[PDB]
Amino acid sequence: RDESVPLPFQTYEQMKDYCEKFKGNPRELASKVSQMQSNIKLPIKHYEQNKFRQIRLPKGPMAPYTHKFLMEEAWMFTKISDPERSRAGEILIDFFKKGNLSAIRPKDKPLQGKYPIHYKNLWNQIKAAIADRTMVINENDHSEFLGGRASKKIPEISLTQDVITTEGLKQSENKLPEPRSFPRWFNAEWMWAIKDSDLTGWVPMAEYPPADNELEDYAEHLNKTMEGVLQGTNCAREMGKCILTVGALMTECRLFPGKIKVVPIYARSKERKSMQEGLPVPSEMDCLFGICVKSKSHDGMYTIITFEFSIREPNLEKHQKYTVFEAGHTTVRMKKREVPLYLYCRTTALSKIKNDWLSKARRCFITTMDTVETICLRESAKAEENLVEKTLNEKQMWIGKKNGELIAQPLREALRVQLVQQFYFCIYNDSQLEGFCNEQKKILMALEGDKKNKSSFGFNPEGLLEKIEECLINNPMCLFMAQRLNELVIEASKRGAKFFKT
Amino acid sequence: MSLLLTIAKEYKRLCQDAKAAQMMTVGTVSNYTTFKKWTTSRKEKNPSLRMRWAMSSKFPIIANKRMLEEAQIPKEHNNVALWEDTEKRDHVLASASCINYWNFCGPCVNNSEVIKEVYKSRFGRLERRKEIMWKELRFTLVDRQRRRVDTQPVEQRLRTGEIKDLQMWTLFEDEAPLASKFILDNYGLVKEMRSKFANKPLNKEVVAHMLEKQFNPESRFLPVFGAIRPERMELIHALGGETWIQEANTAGISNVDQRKNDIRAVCRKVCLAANASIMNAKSKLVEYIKSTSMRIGETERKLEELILETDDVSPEVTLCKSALGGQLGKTLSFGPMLLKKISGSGVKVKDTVYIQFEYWSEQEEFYGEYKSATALFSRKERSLEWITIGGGINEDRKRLLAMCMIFCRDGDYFKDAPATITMADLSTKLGREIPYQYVMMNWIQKSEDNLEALLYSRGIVETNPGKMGSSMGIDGSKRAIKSLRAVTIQSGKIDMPESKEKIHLELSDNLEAFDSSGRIVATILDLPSDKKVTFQDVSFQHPDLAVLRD
Amino acid sequence: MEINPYLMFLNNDVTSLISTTYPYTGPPPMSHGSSTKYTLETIKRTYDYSRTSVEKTSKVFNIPRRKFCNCLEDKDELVKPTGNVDISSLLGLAEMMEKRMGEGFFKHCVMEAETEILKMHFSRLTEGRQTYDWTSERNMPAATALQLTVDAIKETEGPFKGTTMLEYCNKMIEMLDWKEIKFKKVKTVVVMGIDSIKHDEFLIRALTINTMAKDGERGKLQRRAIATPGMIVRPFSKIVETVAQKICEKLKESGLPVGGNEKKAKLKTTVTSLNARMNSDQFAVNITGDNSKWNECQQPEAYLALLAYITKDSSDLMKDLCSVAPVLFCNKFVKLGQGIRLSNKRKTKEVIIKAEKMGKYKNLMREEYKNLFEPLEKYIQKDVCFLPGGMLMGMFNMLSTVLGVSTLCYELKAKGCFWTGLQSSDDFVLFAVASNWSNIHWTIRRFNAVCKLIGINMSLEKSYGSLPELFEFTSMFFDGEFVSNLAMELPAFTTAGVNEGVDFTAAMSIIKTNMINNSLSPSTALMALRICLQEFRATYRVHPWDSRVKGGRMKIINEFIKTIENKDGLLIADGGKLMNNISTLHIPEEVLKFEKMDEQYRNRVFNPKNPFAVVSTHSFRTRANRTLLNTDMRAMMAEEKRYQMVCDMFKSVFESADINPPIGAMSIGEAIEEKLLERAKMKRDIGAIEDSEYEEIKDIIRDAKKARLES
Repeated sequence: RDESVPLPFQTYEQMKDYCEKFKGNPRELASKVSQMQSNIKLPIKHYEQNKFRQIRLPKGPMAPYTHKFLMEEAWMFTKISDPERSRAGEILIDFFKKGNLSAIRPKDKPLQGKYPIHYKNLWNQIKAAIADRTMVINENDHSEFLGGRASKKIPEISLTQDVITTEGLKQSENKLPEPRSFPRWFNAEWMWAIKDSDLTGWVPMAEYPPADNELEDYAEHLNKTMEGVLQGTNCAREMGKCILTVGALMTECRLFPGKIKVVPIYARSKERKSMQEGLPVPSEMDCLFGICVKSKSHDGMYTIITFEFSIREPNLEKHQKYTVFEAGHTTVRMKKREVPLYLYCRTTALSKIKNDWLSKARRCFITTMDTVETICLRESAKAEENLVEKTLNEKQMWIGKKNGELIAQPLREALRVQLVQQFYFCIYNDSQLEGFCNEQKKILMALEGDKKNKSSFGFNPEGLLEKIEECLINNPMCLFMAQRLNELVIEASKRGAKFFKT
Repeated sequence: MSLLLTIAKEYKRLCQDAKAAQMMTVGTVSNYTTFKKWTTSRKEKNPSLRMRWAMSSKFPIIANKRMLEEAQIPKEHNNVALWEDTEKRDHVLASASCINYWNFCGPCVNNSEVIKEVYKSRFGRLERRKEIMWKELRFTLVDRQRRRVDTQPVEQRLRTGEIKDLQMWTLFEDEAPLASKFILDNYGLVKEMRSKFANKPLNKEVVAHMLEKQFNPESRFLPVFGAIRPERMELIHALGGETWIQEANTAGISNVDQRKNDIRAVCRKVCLAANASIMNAKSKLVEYIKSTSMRIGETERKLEELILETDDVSPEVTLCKSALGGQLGKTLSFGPMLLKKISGSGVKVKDTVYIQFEYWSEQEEFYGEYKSATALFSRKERSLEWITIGGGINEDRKRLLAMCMIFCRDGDYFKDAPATITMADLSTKLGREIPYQYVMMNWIQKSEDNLEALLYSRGIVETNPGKMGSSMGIDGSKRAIKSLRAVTIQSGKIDMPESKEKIHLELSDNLEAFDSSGRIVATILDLPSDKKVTFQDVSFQHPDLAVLRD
Repeated sequence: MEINPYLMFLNNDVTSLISTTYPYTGPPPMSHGSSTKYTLETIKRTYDYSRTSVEKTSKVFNIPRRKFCNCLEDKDELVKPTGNVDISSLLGLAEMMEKRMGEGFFKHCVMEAETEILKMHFSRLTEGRQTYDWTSERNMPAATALQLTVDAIKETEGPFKGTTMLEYCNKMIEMLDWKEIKFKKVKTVVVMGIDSIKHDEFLIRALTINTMAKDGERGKLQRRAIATPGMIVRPFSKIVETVAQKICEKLKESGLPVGGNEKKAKLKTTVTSLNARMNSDQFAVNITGDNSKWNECQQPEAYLALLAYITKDSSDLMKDLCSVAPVLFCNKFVKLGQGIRLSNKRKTKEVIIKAEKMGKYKNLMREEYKNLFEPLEKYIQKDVCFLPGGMLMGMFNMLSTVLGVSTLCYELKAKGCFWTGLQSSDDFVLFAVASNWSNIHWTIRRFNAVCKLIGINMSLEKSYGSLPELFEFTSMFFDGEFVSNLAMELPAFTTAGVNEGVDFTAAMSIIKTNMINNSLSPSTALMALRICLQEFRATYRVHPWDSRVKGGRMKIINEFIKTIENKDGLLIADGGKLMNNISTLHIPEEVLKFEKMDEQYRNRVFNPKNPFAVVSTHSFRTRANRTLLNTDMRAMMAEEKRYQMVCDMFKSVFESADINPPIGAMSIGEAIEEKLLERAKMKRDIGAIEDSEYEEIKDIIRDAKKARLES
């Protein structure tokens, strides 16, 4: 205590006295003015720094496909499910293999492939396993495949001599991630997830509760309609496969730890037919995207090996992590032609945390819902009328740009946008993204500050933009949103000018 | 029979272990409260994940072996294993599905009546919902953001310590302290509860835990929309929020809500009794309190334990409590109005001015509560510095304005002299001169033109554009043609402050409580209701009310 | 065509749709690598921010202590964060705070504190976050750590009979003078034992604080780690924390001891208050203020002085108990972390290094590491770094906010000289009023001057301001409207995890509470229900009776269905469909289904003689993982189990033990014996039990009394 004291006084008692017998004079006015002169604190104005140097963006290789699964290019394999056969969910593929799947085999010579032979062998090991049992009977191949590695350890005690006698070239270094540039494919991915798929619904939603006239009629109606719109979308498809498959793995970690297992990449959907004819039924089924392999390692992050079918030609710029093969030819048809099949392969890391949060993807619906619903109430609450139904169809939301012209869609279809946006937020979540948004909010607030002419100000915009820049590394979404905020700032500057355009 | 034996043998075993033996001997029993706290059941890092992980395996759950052995088959109907002999605890493991099976095919009868009255709380909160009508519309609602209002109200609600006493007595007798205060006075509820729950030994811990909740109004800080009855509170969410509204609700309420008001009237009369004789106000009122006996809808209960421990603090109730040792601060009463203090401070000073007077010179900012109307005021140097009204009905706004002006006490206070010297001046109560604020107060409460007088005493100006919505008319409208000075209305309600505080001090000889070394909280006589109507109410000891024949 | 979501922000107001900027739907960040980098970097930031070259060698540590208050080695970069606290002006804020609100403000607040604490049983100290157990030198849940601490005191010098926070504290201070201390330390031989330690080692171990690589933090790329202090430090911390809590509550401008739905209106009130306060000439404007390195700047040295000022009048018996809490942070030791690794350009060999042996490797590390490391060798110790001035984060949030309010509390008589607002820990909202637009600059400037005067550093990059209408506080954005966002309460919605009935009903009441406070719309909550339901059905592997889905649990339901008439009224757990709604949220599923239930069903499910807002038909314990038991942690737990069986035993004897905290001036065993005798007599005299059996029980009792006495 007696040497913990701050003041020139050393004995506690003296500090005690100055405290107890304290009466402060008005010298803090002059102390504050001198503090101010020394401060040179920045009295900032918004009109002056309104430019914000637009937004800084990184230059290098185009960012890759960080999502554990491929969406747009991914290919499906339909199967009409049995309640008792499918129930296993692990037998789904076993029953699939009796179909055409067994036929498909890739050539040794692959397009854009990083470790061909390994992946080819493994594919064979999967196919062989499926016949007997969905487990890979490997003790040694497992270790390598995990590696594609361990580092043998050395005691400090014995190490002192090898410092004195430097051998094995002793050193210490850490590494950083390489920055990437704004993706192009992302826009196309969003445009594909937005549009409705032919299959009707993917995310398993429960029944509806009994209704009283007053409130329940409203809630029940709104939900049935919104679910109706969003279940048809491809975004929902990917939500489904995510939930079902990550669920399947989450079971497999308890079922067979320290074991190698073959898990399918599937999603369940029922087809809906409204031709106005009495059809046999709306089609009830489950479709497959590809096969997946578990490897328990490290508690900690699991190592996973994804294999997806596709009908589309691979793009080196975005599929860099992916290793492509030429698999064969698959039939596609319609009536009011078989296209070659490519097999995309990769490896990735799954934290148990990521397994959990990605498994519960349904959450995204909710954050859309609120966001949507609020708009309808706030609007209708003005006219004190039921304007929900009217507002959904009439109220126009700015969705995109085409031919240099600002486009807008009704709230019901621009709903898909928010949903996709929330789904991506789920998938593409990196500490980068977190920092991005949590600093981006300041931008948005300054923006609306300018909208309603509130004459804002930001103290060190260079510093803010520096933190924004800092959190932008190699995150497709993060960067995408950056570039889209640029275009925002632009069009906004054009409407009312308290911003810059280069 | 061996049930008591094996326990003894266990004790033998434990006290043989010297380590456990010494910790069992040293110190009080209170150590158990600490000892139990040295065991968390398990790690709680990843809740939802842990559970999803848990149920994934087929046989994880811990379960009770003996009872299942006694009543039902351990084997399955579809030949999937259900039971083993493998184990440290006496509880043997089993699958999840079995539980569902006994629910289906288990042999059991006649438990229905036993259940409900155990959770009369929850079950009643259901019952109430049946009896109501419905309607639907939308609006940009302005809700009342902060009311510390009782939710989940139940008859005979009480404090935590006392309810703990009840808990003990009803659950068991074998280990209960002979607690006097609650048992002697509130017996009868003791009878009822103890009778229904002691006889049929089931769920000993659970019931206790739910009775604790059964008499505990959850007085949270919540946003309401005008319906301030503790019954609509429980299910506000379905009734509204900022853009929702529902209808036909006031009707079905528990018998409590009106009973509290009855107790307010009780306190009214009991205070009029002490008012009547000013030889002493301290030694007499206390008598009228402890003597009087209340009769609740299903119980006889003393007036003391109701007053001391009532949630709602009315101007009367304040006075009633003041006699006893009941700390209920944060409450300020002035006539019919209720107030809260939020800013600064200053001293009581004496100032004689031509119509002695007590004036405060604080730059103090306070909150105004009146029927259907809320507001914010700030006074500095005996005059209102800042003012804003968030009322609903025009009249009640005007009333607010007035009352707060009285408490404010400007120079114009003195200027208005119609009568007063004749009647209002001296109060006909053993020749007692009544305080001056309350004098002008009563003068305004007298007639309709008396309100108009001081309403005009304030500066009146044609308000400027930009104050069209804010400006207050004399009649209480938002027209802004002509309006009062140092005042602006607010399109919407005004939030109410809250403080977790307890303060108490003795009262003066004229029903005044100078609590917190001043502050004049007691307001003398709030309302001069000269009426004497009572129902199922007890009184005693020369009550000065004649109900006693020879 | 080019899809841009942000384009919708054009026409609409941002505050309403701000919930879509935050990506709360996904998972949070996670720690990778060594936490030693951040630690060291931060200590350097502490000392650097502490703008003072004044250094005095400590009499007890032989280590240079840098004590830095008043003494200011100003740097040109004044705007850059400072940590130097002018104690004189601080106590000025203290006085002009008190005289602002009462004259015995501190005296009384302290009174309340003294009261609550003097009452307090030290067992309540187990309530709290994880703290540093110094016996095993690891982090633990407070309870188990305290168990070891006390148990050690017992094995060293005899059992502890304090039963109070005071006597606990008195024993704490008594142990510093102890030259020798004994521990329950586990040593395996190819078992638990009794290790020794000296005063010199022990002192350091006491002042020691441990590093936690951050998890659960929302919204940052880099990891701002959290510190978790020692068990001997915690009580005194709780004392100050409660004092400050008392102070906090009373402040209108305080946003800390009051939160959630309350905070909201605190703002609305002070808003309309200020709007009324305005003159026709005067002009109001707001700023959203965020602070960076809030904890690093503040100094326990300054807190010691402030605490001495508050306790000036209250008592000389508790003043000395207030001053103790800071000095343990004025002399605090910081554990460094996991360490650094060595690698060759071979990816073959790796050499792990302890924190202790960094000084061995010296120039071997990269130049950055060297540059951060070399200065810290002054203050370094064998495992730990010593630092006075920095305040560790999270410990004194209360007292921190106190200081903040002290800044906003009020000054120089100037035209339009107004500022006030709210503050929670680091975060602060500032409303400034001045006659003319130019003066506002000067007034705000004066405010940051006074803040930075005592170590409050507004983040020049993060903060921003405007007309009064727009501002943000702790994820709560304002306008005419009032921050509709559910982003805050997203992961709580999912299954809580105790048991099925408890899970669902809790989930419901949550949806409710969220619907009222957070103000989410109803159809949202309906979806929220249907979701929580689906994920409930999944998490417990159950599905509707009409569901085609076949499973183990479902298979039974295939025979179940035909029997029950009212298949809707069935509980969800047994495969019942949804009956609850938005209207019936307050109502637990059991009740709502109860009336409609089948008689056989209801009686068979809720029967108390079973192998089984909180509903009671299914309640079960989740088996602990086989992870903590395999390690030496079980060898330690051998003591905790000895507590268990006793607690279980007494509860078997006294039924209400858990419900009513047992009292009376008796030993546990004595009460146990006499109560057993009473129950034996009861059962004998009138009930159905033999006499010789009663005598056999009496014999067991007395025989037990012998073994009890011998100890």
